[PDB]
Amino acid sequence: QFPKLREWIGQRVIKDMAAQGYQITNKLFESTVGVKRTDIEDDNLGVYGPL
Amino acid sequence: QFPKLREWIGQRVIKDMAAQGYQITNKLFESTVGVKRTDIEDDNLGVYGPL
Amino acid sequence: AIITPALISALKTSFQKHFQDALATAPSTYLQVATVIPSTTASNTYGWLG
Repeated sequence: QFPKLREWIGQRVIKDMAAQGYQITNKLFESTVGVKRTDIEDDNLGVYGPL
Repeated sequence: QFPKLREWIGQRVIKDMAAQGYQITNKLFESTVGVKRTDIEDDNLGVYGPL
Repeated sequence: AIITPALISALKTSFQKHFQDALATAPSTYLQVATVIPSTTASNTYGWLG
């Protein structure tokens, strides 16, 4: 934040300011499922149709 | 660089490379000289021209 | 008073690639000493008479 406003008495005051910092590292996730071709892909998509 | 080509024996081997880095930070410089306006303007010498 | 991670180190720095592929390798010279012979099978056999 910027310094609070001040009444004038003689001379200005320079004051100071600060800054912050935050760091984050990524992660990798997955999920896999196994299905045999004949089950539905060659016969019919009765299940896993909405896979 | 890469691992040099070697005879393909037994089983293929996966290798890895190397990376390098270098940093250098700039510096700030100054040079000042002071003179009086009256002195330079009251100068019919022709000197102090190529300041 | 910014914290060091966001300083000249990382925040104020520009990446350059002037050093890339600048150190070369010794020039090829095998042609001056050797000749190239093509092949189209497992091996090659050479024969001369005498």
